[PDB]
Amino acid sequence: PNGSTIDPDAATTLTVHKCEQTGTGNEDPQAECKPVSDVEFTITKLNVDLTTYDGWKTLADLKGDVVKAGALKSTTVQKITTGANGLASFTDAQTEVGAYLVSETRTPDKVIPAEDFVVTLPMTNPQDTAKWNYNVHVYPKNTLSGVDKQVTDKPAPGSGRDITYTITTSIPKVDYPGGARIKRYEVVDRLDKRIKKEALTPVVKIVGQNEVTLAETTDYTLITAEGKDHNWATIQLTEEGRRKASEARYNGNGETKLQVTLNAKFDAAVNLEGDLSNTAGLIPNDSPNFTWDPNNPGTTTDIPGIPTTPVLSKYGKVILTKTGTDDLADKTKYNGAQFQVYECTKTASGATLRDSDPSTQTVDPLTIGGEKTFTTAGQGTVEINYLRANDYVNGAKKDQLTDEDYYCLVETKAPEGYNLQADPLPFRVLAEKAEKKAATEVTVTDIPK
Ligand SMILES: [Ca+2]
Ligand SMILES: [Ca+2]
Ligand SMILES: [Ca+2]
Ligand SMILES: [Ca+2]
Repeated sequence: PNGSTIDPDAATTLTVHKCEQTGTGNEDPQAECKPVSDVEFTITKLNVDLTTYDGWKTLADLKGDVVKAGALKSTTVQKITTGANGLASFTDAQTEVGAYLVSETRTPDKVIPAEDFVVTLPMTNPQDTAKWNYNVHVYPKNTLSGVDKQVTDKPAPGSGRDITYTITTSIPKVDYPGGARIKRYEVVDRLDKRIKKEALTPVVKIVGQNEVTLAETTDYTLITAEGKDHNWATIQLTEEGRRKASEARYNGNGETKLQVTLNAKFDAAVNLEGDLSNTAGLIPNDSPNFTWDPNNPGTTTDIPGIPTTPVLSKYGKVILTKTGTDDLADKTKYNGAQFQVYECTKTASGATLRDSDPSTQTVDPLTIGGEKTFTTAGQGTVEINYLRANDYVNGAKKDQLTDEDYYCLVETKAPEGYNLQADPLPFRVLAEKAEKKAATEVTVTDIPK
């Protein structure tokens, strides 16, 4: 057959590449693609004859409207489910010369669906416009740009202080002016049981170009529940909240998102040693595979819906040992020394203490586990429980550290027979110790009188 015109009896294939993150028709060997298995694609042949100019003209007239293409659907349908390599490889047995509507028709809960799209077999090869390409490769786009969770714990160096979580989730684009509405939209947070689930004081916004704040009851309701190994908080948009979201996204773009702020609170003496992990998930539609019931998590442990990566806060124990240049074997002589703790900047002359509460003129020490003063006892020791790692803050490792990234002990009362210190004493709590619940061991040496 002639190479320049369409061969009605040509063998064809259609290969859909399903990737976690996201069109020439040619295979693109990298092409960064983390393949996604177990996703079903359905192709439906359209009622256009691509062996005729009129068939191509019908497609052109759609001006890329995929919903209008749906009006051309035949009853000729084929399906394939991706394997480990994320490919849905429709064969020559499954495809013929013509146009197809391609839709992702089964999607594991955690996976973002592809957008529907139309493909032709063959395509004119843009890399060689003298060729008809009968073996088409397509890399579909995600319908949602992402879901993300952040933590702000820079304000919480001492354990038990407030931590803020911010969850930001894509909103599906639906045909708002046509009457289409998101039918279900829930943001679920899997809460560590150390957080007070009854005191989250949520704030919900639609962010992007021009942000708005949504109203509880009117636009959403917060539903919390006890769980097995965690507790649970769901922000569930109401009919009006869903309407606002549907509209905002339609008039906006992919970066028009819901933003949920949760204000996590603790008992002051909370045992935060180690990692405090938080994860959220998005349920973006009313598909029956999302069986989450915000009021009945039952024994669920995995986050429902499309998950964020977890975010961590890391708090460590400090064990302070008090001694002296006299090195007495009777360690009880080093009891009764008192200390307070600050964030500080190490300097050539010691350290500059940072005021823990800038609202007042007095330079205040940190409140750590509800306490400000730590007194040696026993064998001249005291535990300071617990301090957030200096090198892990706001949900990320601080790759580079500076002299600003310190805590300081200040000796506020010397043990009997000893001097106070000349300077504050800088130290760090490192994530490598805190995340393993390993103590940070600091020795303070006193000068005898
Ligand atoms: Ca065929
Ligand atoms: Ca499910
Ligand atoms: Ca000094
Ligand atoms: Ca102050």
